[PDB]
Amino acid sequence: TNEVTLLDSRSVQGELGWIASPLEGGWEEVSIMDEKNTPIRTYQVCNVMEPSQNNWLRTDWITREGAQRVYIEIKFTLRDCNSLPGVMGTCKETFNLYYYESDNDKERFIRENQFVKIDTIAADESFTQVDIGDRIMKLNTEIRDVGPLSKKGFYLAFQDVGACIALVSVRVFYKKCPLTVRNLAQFPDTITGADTSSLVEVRGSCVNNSEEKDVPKMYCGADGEWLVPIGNCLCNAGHEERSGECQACKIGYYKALSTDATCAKCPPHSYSVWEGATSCTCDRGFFRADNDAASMPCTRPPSAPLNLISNVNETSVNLEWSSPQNTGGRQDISYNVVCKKCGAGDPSKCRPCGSGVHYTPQQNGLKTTKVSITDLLAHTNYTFEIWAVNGVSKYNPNPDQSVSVTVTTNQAAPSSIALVQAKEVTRYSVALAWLEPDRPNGVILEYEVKYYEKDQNERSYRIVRTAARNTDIKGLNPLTSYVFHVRARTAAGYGDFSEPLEVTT
Amino acid sequence: TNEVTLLDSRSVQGELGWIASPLEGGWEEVSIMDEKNTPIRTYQVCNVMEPSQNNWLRTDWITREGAQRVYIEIKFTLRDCNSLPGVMGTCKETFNLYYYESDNDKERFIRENQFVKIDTIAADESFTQVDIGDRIMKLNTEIRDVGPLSKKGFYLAFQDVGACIALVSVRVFYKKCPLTVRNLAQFPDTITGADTSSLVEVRGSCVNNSEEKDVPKMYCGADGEWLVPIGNCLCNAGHEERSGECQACKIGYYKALSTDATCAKCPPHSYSVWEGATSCTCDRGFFRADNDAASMPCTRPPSAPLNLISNVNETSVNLEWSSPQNTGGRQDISYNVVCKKCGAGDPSKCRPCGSGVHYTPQQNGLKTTKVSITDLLAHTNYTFEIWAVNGVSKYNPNPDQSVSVTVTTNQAAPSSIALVQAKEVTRYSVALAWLEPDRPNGVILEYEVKYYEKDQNERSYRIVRTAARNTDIKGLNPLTSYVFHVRARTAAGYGDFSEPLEVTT
Amino acid sequence: SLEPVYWNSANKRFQAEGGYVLYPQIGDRLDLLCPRARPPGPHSSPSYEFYKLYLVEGAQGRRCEAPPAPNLLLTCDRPDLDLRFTIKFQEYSPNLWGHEFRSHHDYYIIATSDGTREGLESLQGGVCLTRGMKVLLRVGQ
Amino acid sequence: SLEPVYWNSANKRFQAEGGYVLYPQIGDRLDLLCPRARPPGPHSSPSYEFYKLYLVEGAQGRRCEAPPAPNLLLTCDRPDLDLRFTIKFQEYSPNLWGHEFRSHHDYYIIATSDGTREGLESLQGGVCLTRGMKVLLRVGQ
Repeated sequence: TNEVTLLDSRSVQGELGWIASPLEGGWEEVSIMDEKNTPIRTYQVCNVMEPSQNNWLRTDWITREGAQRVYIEIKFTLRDCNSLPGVMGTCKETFNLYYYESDNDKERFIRENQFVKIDTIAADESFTQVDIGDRIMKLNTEIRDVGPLSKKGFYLAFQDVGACIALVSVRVFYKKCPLTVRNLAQFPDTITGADTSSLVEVRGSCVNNSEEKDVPKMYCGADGEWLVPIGNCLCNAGHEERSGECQACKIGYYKALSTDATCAKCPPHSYSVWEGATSCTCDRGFFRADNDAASMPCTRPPSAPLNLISNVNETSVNLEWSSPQNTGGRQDISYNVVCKKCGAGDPSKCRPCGSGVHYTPQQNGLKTTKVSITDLLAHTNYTFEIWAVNGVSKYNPNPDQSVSVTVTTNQAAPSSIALVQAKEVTRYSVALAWLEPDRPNGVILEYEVKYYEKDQNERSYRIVRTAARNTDIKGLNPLTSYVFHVRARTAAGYGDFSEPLEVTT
Repeated sequence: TNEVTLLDSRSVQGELGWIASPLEGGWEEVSIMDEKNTPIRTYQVCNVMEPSQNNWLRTDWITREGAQRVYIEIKFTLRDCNSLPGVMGTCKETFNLYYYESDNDKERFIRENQFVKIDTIAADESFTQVDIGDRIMKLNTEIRDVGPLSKKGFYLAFQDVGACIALVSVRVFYKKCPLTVRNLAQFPDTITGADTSSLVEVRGSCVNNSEEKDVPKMYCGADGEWLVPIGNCLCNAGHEERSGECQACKIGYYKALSTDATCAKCPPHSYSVWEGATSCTCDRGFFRADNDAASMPCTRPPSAPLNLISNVNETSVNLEWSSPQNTGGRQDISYNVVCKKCGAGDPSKCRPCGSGVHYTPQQNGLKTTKVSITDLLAHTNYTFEIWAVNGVSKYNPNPDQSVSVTVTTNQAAPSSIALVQAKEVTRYSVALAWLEPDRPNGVILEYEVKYYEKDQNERSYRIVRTAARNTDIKGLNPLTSYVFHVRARTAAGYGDFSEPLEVTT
Repeated sequence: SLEPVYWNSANKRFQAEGGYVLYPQIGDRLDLLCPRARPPGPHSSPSYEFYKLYLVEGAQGRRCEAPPAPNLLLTCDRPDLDLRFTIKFQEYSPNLWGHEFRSHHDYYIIATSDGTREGLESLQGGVCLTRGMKVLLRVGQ
Repeated sequence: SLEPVYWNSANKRFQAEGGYVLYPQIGDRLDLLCPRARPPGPHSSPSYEFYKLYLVEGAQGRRCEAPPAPNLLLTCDRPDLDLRFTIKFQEYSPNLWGHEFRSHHDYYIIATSDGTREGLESLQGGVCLTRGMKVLLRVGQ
């Protein structure tokens, strides 16, 4: 069922009306009831007692339909000649099959010498009695082929030389490679090659919703089927693998690049797009970077570092801060320092830093958490806004808040605490009380306390930051003498060590 | 000639001695002189007048040699029965071909029902007269195949049913795909598949002097030949394309990477290596860089820039130089500035610049031809060695010479020339004479002269550098008034403009 | 020679004296036709008459009675199409049953259907009796 | 029946009275052998004797004389190998020349070589005369 009929004598319901030499007394046309219980048109001859038989039968012109190799199926029966009255001898058990290529579709006469012999066809089996009821499959079936054919069409001829023979059906056909979709590429119906040692190169076009990555090709063999598939057509961006054509990604699925893998679900914090989307769009408040990959989720905007430590010099100012609380989901974290000059004067409104402010580490977008500003005018009050910048923050709206600190230029550093005192003394905790230093030289913001064990090797100093003038120690072993040192910290500068208080647990 | 014989009755010189039923009066063995004028062993039977013929002939056991599909070539002739005395009727023109698979190589008897019918074979042509002299090719040739075969070997049998027939030769063979080298990969001899619709996947190993880039494979068809070649084996580094195996590069040829292109000749200034070299080695005085490609020639070392212009300030010094004379063949040209402090004091020996000398453009390896050195101590004499560095210069030995200039810190720059004078006045040339400036402040190295036309729009200043105190103008139009300005140039600094001398041609 | 046998009531060669007797020669052809009778041309009848024609032993032919598993020659199913069947009085045939024509014997081509779609499979004298639709065949010695 | 004809001097059936006459029956086979005579087994001769055997018209057979383009049956080239040739007195044969055996006619299998490699192509009585190496064949009526 993979072969196109160029002629089937069984399809003719009126008459074949093929030309025959002689026209009477040789091949003759008669109907039969066939295997399928259907009346068909047949040709027969049985001049077994007559010598020197040369009975020619010739079909109408058959079009090739451009197929260079054509197959000829002949189903025939041979009546056993010794079943006929008088006929004593050896039976003729063969006939000869010929062909003639012609553009002319109305050849008038059988020109014997112009026909080319395909083969002598032999009856595998003969019969002596006609079949009455149900058709038993004892007919002979012989297939031959001819080609390469050059002309528009051709004639088949049969030569009988004295057999008792009936051609039950003649079927002329070509094979063919069927229309199949393999490796996500369409292949059309192609006819078989003229020679068995010759292969047909078949290159078919890919699906409309797919791009050709590798050149697709198939080899249509003589048997009527492809051999080795070479070159695969990968599905386009926003289309997955399917039985037929590349099916688009469903609502809530994306495909950025042409990959063999199926459509992946939208990343966290991303709005669902319509059927057949390239990338899942980000909802309000979230934005994706240009350099950042489509696989990465939408980011969140960064947070400003809550704590800010500031130390001042005669003309320069040093700033330090910790890592941000909410990263957002990006490794590229930068910091932008903005000069304001809003510290000078009581009102809120001020003039911007129009003058050339020089800061040695980086101007804008520093990766390090420490910066140093130089060439600042003395006796004038200043304020700096350390604004955290992410890779997405440019595409994202400007972050609501940025942690800033107001500083002074000419004003010094704070002095040391006159005396410290222990309030409560227990085996687990020791309370500490202290007053503010004699000379503040600025607004007090923090108090740092240091702890170090005596009678043993110098252990790493314990750091406890408290803005309040009172703090309590926690988790200490009994009978361990400890030295406590307090230090006042301001935005204006660095303080000095307090009174060394040696208290035994 | 691509097929292995499992049996040829023509090769037997004594006798075939095949078993026959009946052993006498049926098939019989006789010799003939064949087409090749060679005596061969044949089998024949001609019991055409006798009814109910059932004459069996059976070969000796034939080994498959493990080939599941085997081809059977029978060359035979049919004597026209009506050429025989008395025989009036229709001639038997066929015989039947059978086979029987067996592990047993000595089956005693012909067991008729155990044989399987391959086909009824028909005589395309018959003859009436024996050929006397030269053998005319009018024998019938019929080929059939059997398989897949399961057992060690098999028997062929022929059934005659009353023909006048001679089996001239019987040839049993299998096909095979020959040993061929295509796409620079070896393929071994492979047997044909058991079915016509089945292809054999053949994967052969590549040449010893070649690396497998793509997996090589061929498809051995039923006809005894490969179909589509897939995967090419590229020749190894230091081996070119050839008819057989990958031939190595000749004396004075190299191949760094596995490319389809042939061995290229050694690059300029490179020593010739032995047969089959990866890369042409560089001779004494020339060395190739690790990061640099094998295709690039061996480098020459760079040259130092002959001219050096130096201008001095109160504490800083500016340096400028031109492009090098001999490039060597590399685009990556850098300059290294070396501090010496050898200028201070009369003796040759000195102390190196141990102090932190700051130079704003680059420290070492500057691509620009202009550099500026700052923070140099006043009243102290200095000297800088501008050493040209190439990409190869590290691997290459240290270049013999580097152009250097000695400068002064506190000393002013040179003063201006008091007065200039014209010696000769002609329509083509005007000679110029001048004295050295009143205050030199260093050793005079060059004098720059500027020319500009009056009464017309300002033309580009003519530059003429002369170390001598005399110069002559060339190629000037008559009646053109010109203003001449001289400027004294030293390594210590930049000079001032001289007396404006307005001389008419 | 032998004329086409048209198989409908419109024939009337049936309602004839002796009763439609053909004497075919060895070598003669014969056609039995069931003409359209839909777009009604010549030779067709008032309306399409559904028949099955059997070749019968002559003894049974008289009795107007097909034997079991009869020798069905032609089946006029299709009122749309012209149907035909051709015999040649010869030893070869696309027939696979191995039937044979004794000489000096009588055979009948009979139709035992009443000529209706529902009476089609009838195997015992229908129109064969009714309209006398049978044909005797006496084949040359 | 018919015995193998060994073609060397060692035979001696040649040096016999009547002169080696066979009377083959229609249907009879016949073998002519040129036995090794290298590793010298039975039936072989003193040394290998190089012969060409022709089938001859009988008239020419007597005259010990092959005609031009003769009917060469067997050629004893090879002293290494046993050679043979078989006839069957029958209508079929792997022979393509269309020769025929009149009944009631005399045919001779003769060797006109002197039995030497250099005398091989001789077409006129050699050992046929010398050692009387011919065989008359009178084939059943």
